[PDB]
Amino acid sequence: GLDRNRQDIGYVLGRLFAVLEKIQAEANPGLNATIADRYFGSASSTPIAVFGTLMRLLPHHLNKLEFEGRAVQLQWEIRQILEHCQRFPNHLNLEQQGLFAIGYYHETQFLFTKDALKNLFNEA
Amino acid sequence: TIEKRYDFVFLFDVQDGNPNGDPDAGNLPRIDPQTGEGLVTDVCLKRKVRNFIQMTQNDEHHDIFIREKGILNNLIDEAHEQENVKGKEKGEKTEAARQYMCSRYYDIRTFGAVMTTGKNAGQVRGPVQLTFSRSIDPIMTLEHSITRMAVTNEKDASETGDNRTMGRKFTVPYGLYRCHGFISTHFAKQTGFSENDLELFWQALVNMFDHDHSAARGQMNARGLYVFEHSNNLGDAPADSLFKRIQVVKKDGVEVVRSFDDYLVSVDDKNLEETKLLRKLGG
Amino acid sequence: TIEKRYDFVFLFDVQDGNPNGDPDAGNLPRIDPQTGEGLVTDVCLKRKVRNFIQMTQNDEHHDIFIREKGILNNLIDEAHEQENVKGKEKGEKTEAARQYMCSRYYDIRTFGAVMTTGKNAGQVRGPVQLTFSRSIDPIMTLEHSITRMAVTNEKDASETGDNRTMGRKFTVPYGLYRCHGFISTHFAKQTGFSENDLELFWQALVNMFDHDHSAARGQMNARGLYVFEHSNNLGDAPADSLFKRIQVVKKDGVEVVRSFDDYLVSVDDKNLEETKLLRKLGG
Amino acid sequence: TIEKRYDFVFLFDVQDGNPNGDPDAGNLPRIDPQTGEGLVTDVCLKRKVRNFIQMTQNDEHHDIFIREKGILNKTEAARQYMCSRYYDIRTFGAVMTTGKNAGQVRGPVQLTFSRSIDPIMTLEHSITRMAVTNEKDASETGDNRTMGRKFTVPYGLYRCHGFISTHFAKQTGFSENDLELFWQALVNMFDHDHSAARGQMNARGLYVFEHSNNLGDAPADSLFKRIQVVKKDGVEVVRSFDDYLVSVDDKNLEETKLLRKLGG
Amino acid sequence: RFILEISGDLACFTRSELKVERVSYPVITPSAARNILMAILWKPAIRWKVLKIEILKPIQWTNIRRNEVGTKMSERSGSLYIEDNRQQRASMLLKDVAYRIHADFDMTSEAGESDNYVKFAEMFKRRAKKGQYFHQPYLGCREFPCDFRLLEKAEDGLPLEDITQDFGFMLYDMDFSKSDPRDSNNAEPMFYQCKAVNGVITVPP
Amino acid sequence: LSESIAAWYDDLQMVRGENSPYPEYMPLPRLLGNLVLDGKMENLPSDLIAQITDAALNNRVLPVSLLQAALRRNKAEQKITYGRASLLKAYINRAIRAGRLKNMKELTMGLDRNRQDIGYVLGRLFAVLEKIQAEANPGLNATIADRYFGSASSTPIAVFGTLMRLLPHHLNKLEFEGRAVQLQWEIRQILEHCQRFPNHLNLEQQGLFAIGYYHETQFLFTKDALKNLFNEA
Amino acid sequence: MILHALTQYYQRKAESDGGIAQEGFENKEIPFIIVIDKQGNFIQLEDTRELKVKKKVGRTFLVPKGLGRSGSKSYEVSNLLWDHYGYVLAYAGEKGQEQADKQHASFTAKVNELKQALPDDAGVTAVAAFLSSAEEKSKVMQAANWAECAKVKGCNLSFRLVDEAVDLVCQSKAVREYVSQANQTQSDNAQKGICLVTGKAAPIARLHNAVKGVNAKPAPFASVNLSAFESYGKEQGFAFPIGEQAMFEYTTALNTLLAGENRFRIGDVTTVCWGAKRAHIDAVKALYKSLYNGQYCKPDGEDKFYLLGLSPNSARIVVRFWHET
DNA sequence: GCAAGCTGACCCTGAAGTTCATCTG
DNA sequence: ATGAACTTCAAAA
Repeated sequence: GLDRNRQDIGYVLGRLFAVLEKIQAEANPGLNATIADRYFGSASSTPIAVFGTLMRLLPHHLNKLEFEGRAVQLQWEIRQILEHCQRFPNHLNLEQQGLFAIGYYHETQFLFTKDALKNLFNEA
Repeated sequence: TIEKRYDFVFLFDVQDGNPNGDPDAGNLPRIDPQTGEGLVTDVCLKRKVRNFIQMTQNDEHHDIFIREKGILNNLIDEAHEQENVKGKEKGEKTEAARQYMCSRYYDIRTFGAVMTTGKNAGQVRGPVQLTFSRSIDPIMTLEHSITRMAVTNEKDASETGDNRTMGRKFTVPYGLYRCHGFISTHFAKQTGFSENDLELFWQALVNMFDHDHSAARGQMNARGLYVFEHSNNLGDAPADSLFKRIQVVKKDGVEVVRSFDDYLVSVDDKNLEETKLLRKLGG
Repeated sequence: TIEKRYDFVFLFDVQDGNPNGDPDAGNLPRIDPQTGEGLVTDVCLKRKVRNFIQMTQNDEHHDIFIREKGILNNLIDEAHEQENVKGKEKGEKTEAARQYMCSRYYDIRTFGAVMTTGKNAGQVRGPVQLTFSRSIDPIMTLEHSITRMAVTNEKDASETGDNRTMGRKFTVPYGLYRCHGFISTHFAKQTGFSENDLELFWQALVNMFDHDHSAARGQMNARGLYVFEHSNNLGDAPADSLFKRIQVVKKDGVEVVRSFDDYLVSVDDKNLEETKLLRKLGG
Repeated sequence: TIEKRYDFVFLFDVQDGNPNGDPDAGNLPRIDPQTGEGLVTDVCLKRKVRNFIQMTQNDEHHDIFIREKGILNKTEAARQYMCSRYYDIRTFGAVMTTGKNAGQVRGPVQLTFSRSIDPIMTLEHSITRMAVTNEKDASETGDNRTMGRKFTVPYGLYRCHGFISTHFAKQTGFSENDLELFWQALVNMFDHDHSAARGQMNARGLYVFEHSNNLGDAPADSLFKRIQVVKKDGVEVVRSFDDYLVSVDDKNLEETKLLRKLGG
Repeated sequence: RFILEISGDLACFTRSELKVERVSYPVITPSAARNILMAILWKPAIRWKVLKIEILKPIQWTNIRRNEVGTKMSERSGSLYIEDNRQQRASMLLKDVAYRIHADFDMTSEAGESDNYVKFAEMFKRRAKKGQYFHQPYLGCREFPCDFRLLEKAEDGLPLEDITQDFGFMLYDMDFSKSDPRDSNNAEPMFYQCKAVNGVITVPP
Repeated sequence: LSESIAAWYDDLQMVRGENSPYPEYMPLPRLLGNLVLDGKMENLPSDLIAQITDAALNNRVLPVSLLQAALRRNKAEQKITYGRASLLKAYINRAIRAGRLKNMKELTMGLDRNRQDIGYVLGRLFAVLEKIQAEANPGLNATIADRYFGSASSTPIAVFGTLMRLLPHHLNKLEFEGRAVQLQWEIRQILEHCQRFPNHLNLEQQGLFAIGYYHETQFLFTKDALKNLFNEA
Repeated sequence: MILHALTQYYQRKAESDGGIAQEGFENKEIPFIIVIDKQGNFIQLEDTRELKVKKKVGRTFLVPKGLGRSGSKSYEVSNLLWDHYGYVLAYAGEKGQEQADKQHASFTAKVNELKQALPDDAGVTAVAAFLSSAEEKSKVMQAANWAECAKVKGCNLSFRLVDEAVDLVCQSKAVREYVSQANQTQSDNAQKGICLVTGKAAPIARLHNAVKGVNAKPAPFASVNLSAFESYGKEQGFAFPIGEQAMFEYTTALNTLLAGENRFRIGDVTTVCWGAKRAHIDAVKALYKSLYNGQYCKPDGEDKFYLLGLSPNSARIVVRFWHET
């Protein structure tokens, strides 16, 4: 149950946050709390106070990963997800705030599988 | 007792640290999820005033109740061992115990608590009622985390000496919160809130953040206190207008706020000196 | 007694706090589950008016009834000890007691209560009838919770150190509720509602939220009061049109609402100049 | 005396409050058990009309007789006198025991249990009171607080169908003056009878069809199917009258029938 | 044979055995249909009588209790006061019901000089086709409407197709033979029907 | 006539978690007593308890007042246990049995992880969040259910917009990371069916909300079930 | 078919021999039972209560049918052998004197006329001489368990003679014939037909009997009073042309159904059920056995007949269930 | 730290016999 | 002489 052409800003913002949370979870096994365990509390409200730091920290996580192909796939997914982001708004509407979590959990469920991201990238 | 009504607006700023924490968010600051504006509950300010009064007074007729090692049932049983033992009729014994608790314990007349435990004794409303705080400019969240080289219990550490449990301690880059508070007259007459108690409460308000401090809350102080006093129990003007007079807006060019120079404060006190007086204490 | 009919629309705003908490859902604000719009019951406004009148008057012919130390049976037994003892026929003694309670107790003419306990004495309808409140823009729920370092009763939560019970105190980011109220004529003639009582009721309405405050309700005030007066007991125009004149809509660009500038209010009074008068009190 | 047949479809609404609760189920507004649409008994409409008449008259030949204690406190010759000295008798009828047809004064007016269009949502607001009543087991010595219970609806649009003949109007006395008084009531009687439980409730429509002959010239089913009051397109739940779409069908009654829009 | 379509949204055919607690019959009362036919068109020269009734909508009980009165209306007491005459009187209504009646009429004793069968026949026909009526018909009680319509054969389906259930002795019609004009003293002789086929077939006295 | 009792009691079976004091077949008086405020003396004997069993013992459509009073009591008790869950499905499953409602289908006794309705998945999500809060803190004072159930079974965005930020910190407070990972997996598998958060939930969807809430709650109370489902991730 | 099906069910249960009323009797719950000998002489104040968690008003016994009191001068009714506690010993804890003594006078006049209308029985003579002795009625209050029947009101009292200890004074084959003739010859000289549920003759049953079990008081099922409850000026009772031989039957059927195993209330409404026996439903009545087992099956023997879910209020019975399926 | 006390509702309105007071008789 | 108010009946799950 995922729609890449949702044409909603909250949905793609949530999916981007979800790919970032997946990056944080895959960065190191031994971790007590991911980035979503402190950033999701304010990313749903003010996404500019979270996504900038997450994108600036993504290079370090990619450097401390374990496979470059997975990093390329995940950054391509991030690009194709946030391509719909026309402008970072000052405040997120509560409907958009809910769509944020909807897209977040949708993208996390889509990523935490087996062979899906590579299969989707095969047609690109 | 007092015969005038009071409505005070308290503007207090925090430079670094978490003012009020969220119970179901580990330690995230209580920020409006739909506008990004910070919110500080009145219970934090009330507990800070309680701690200040307990630290400054330490005498009779100026109680606050202790911390952690205090039981409400024990305090009620102690208060029910004076003249209102059993020969006072329970229907009137409750009122007698309420009056005695209001007269002997200053915290009840300041910020009353609960009186219905194993032995009921009424309930106190209290004329002093504080409201929640709100920030004008939407504050941002930093999500600053820290670590610790020590281990709590020997179960969450690693398989060697590398003991680490991480940790989280949020902070606010800057936040000027505005709180509102009301003091009536009839409740003060029923409880016993006089003018000396009012002066002590104003002193506690103006010296609130000037004493109680910690590590998670960081640096917190005050900025201003604008009080409107009605010379009677009647209100010749709505409180919304008086709350809208003290207008605190952001800078003309700077989009964020970091000090008092960024928050432009304006006071329009032209049409409010009919039967009301204006006082300034915080600044 | 009064001869004119009155229909008033009262727009009142709340910045932070729970206006009318539902006893069912612990403390959740009464919000429409199908549209997200806030709803405030009229009983809260009536009780606030009662408290204001009790605080301001405190004299004869201006009763309100006391708080929790009041028994309806005792008040009825006290009212049934004047001239209408027994020699008045119970069919006519009920009417006599009703008239005496309407004349001596101003709260009965304002917002009547019940008169059927151990000794029946009729029933009062009252010309002053208030309706429920409704918000135009759908408000949001914050679900703000707090904690407490003290412990109530010595239950299972009394640990060896941390004796915390948490707590819940909801609040509204912003809410402009709109209430409707009606005042007839025949009921005022049967009870005794005169013009001075009408002026006192208008004063209580315009000074409702300006006095009674607390911690859970937070900051609450008023915004406007538009009253339509019919010069007779007949209605030459339906009240729905008058209620649709005062149109309060949201902002043109901002989706949410935070202050009076967000709520755009428009008044179209170009038809109510026949046998009806328009008055403004709140703003 | 009127000599025309009248069929009036009365559209009223309840914004905030109880339109018509149920004494058999506490006080919840009457709804349908199957389709879920709300219901309002016509007896409440009749009582509100009686109350409005009592408020606007208070004189002879225009009383109500069927009144309340808390609000207002040979054979055919006596029957005609009782019909003349009251307004409700000329409107809704009487049950004069000393009558002819088994003691029955019918009357031209005949309303209808107004059924709501869409299934409403009964909101049960269990409130409370800071004062007890009799010395019960729930009135402890500590605090005297009792819990309450109210019922409301976010919005309920009900539609009644009333009929008015002329043969009974010639027998009772329901002339054109009584007809105009009944119209002025229907267009403005909710505003005069308000309370706390009923809350806010007003009238939003009253479409009257007057027939040329003293019996009619069109069936009532077609008249009811003409005035179509439905829900708009992009509206699921309703909150006010601006979400309903009402359309009249005056394209087939222009023969020998007059149409009046006293409500909307 | 005159075919009529008696429809409605609610029905409350109050039984005579339970009047303080109104209970509607599972079908339409023959006396109710006769009173409907009289309210549509009647004259002291034509005696209305029901021949066949066919049900078109199933039973649909809705519990509706009202605050009714128990006191009559007279000329001595000038008021009423419903506070001392309150009665919690229930009335199980029949939501969404429709019936068709195939009936005819005969003559009476005071037929006079204008007792033409064809005249009253065409008069009732044009009244049913053009919605004319003397008094608005009632479906159990006058609190419900009756949007009648003239039909010819079968223009609406019927769910009661197989053998459903019986109804017992139902109120056919009161005995107006032992009474002067303007009834005042008469009994309520109830009668049976047939079984549980498509509807209730009334039996003439 | 016993066929109506059979069709009423075959659906009356619910999930019923472990160590539950509620029997398998809830007593009909005790089953309808969950619609009262406290004692079985002051209820609503007409469109409720005086018609619910009427429609029950005859394979007829249950009244809508049943759904209304069930939502009222869920707003009151702030938690739906074995009493209204075994009675809210009686209205929807019977309405779909005869064809009268909208597009939703019937229900079962277990936890159906499909359906794709906009109200049932919301209740499943709310129950998952409630169990996450319960596992994060064994004791407290009032669950997030006791705080949200007033309007969460109707308004998705109005409460979940300020609720989806709480389960991350709740999982952080968990001393066992595997439990948090399994809870995340199950909430993702559930929300995969939720297309979007609507502005509200219809009257026909709030009952599904409560049913899914009770289903997921009593499913997560099992001794070993969440781990068994997470084994196939 | 409100009372028609009930009458048909009563005609099925009456001819089945299973503890049911007949002719002019009713199964009443008598708490304390007074046992005497042959000529007055109060010798035992027996009580047969202790049943459920609350001390009910004794066991059930087939006493004569209650004529239906409830009125100002209620002593003018004067039942046969069973009544109130003020009709036997003229005692009144909350009723007061005068009003209670006339009740005892009416009761002793009733038993005296029953004795003079039916002598040679060794049963009615005992209760007739017990009320005209003025030395044992005062001794009744000084019994062994008399302090218990005074704290609870509505205590019915019955008489049981010696040499039986199993049959009351209204159970021997003598007064039963008188009671049967009372509802056959005395209660049949009134208004003619036609009946409402049987279609035959039968006199119009004026003042319907009271049903005990639904409400706290014996609440009549269908009874017209006040004034507006009339159709064509029938004036109280004649509004429903119901015969005695059917009204009595349905009232006794509701009394037997409101005190047996089929009596169970779900909530403010007693949803009693029954069957046609051609009862053995074991479906609706099986909602209170022990711990709710699984007795639902499919033996192709599902009996028909509806169930009456009636509810109380003040003193009337409201019908809400009606479904043949 | 799975909450504290706090209810979860007022009063009636019945059937039938006995009094109160104004209609043509 | 008969419509409306008065007074007694059991002590609810």
